[PDB]
Amino acid sequence: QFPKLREWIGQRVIKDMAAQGYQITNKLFESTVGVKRTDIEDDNLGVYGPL
Amino acid sequence: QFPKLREWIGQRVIKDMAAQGYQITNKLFESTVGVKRTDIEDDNLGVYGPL
Amino acid sequence: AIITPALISALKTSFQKHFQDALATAPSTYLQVATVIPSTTASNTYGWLG
Repeated sequence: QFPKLREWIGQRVIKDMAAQGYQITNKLFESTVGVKRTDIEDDNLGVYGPL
Repeated sequence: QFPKLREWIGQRVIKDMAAQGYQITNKLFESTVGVKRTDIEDDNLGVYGPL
Repeated sequence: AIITPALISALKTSFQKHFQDALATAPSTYLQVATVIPSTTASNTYGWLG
């Protein structure tokens, strides 16, 4: 934040300011499922149709 | 660089490379000289021209 | 008073690639000493008479 406003008495005051910092590292996730071709892909998509 | 080509024996081997880095930070410089306006303007010498 | 991670180190720095592929390798010279012979099978056999 910027310094609070001040009444004038003689001379200005320079004051100071600060800054912050935050760091984050990524992660990798997955999920896999196994299905045999004949089950539905060659016969019919009765299940896993909405896979 | 890469691992040099070697005879393909037994089983293929996966290798890895190397990376390098270098940093250098700039510096700030100054040079000042002071003179009086009256002195330079009251100068019919022709000197102090190529300041 | 910014914290060091966001300083000249990382925040104020520009990446350059002037050093890339600048150190070369010794020039090829095998042609001056050797000749190239093509092949189209497992091996090659050479024969001369005498």
